[PDB]
Amino acid sequence: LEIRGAGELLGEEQSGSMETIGFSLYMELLENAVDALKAGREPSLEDLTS
Amino acid sequence: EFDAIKIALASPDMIRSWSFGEVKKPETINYRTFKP
Repeated sequence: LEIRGAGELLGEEQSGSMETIGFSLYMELLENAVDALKAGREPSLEDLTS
Repeated sequence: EFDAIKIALASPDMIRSWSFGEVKKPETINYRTFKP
């Protein structure tokens, strides 16, 4: 790390600078998904795959 | 407005008095929203 850049927190490409999503913004988007998800018991997208 | 200059070592108390906060995270600019 810190010679290649730790990769984007919300994508592929584990190594790279990439000008990613900021981690504080990452956490905010995450918790927004959390309470919007548990807001009314929303079925997980994965079984919408299945 | 002033008459002399003084140089000295900086005590941690004076560095805290100079500073109006303290930085935690290394990210510069979001650059999608240009707010810092």
